[PDB]
Amino acid sequence: GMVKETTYYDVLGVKPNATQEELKKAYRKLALKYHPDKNPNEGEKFKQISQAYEVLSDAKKRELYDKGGEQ
Repeated sequence: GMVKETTYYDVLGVKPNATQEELKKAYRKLALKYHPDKNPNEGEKFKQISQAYEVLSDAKKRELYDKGGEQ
């Protein structure tokens, strides 16, 4: 109803069981939807896209994310 407590996947418009490929593929698409040039409204929201895809772009960050995340 007001679910605002989900992980980085469900921020990024990919399911909680997306591959690293599905991340970077989706990321570009969403970037083009939310880019400040063509979306002055949602420019702050762009930051949540990066903040999610960041953790999900390094294999060591992902290693900990998968089983812990708060490190």
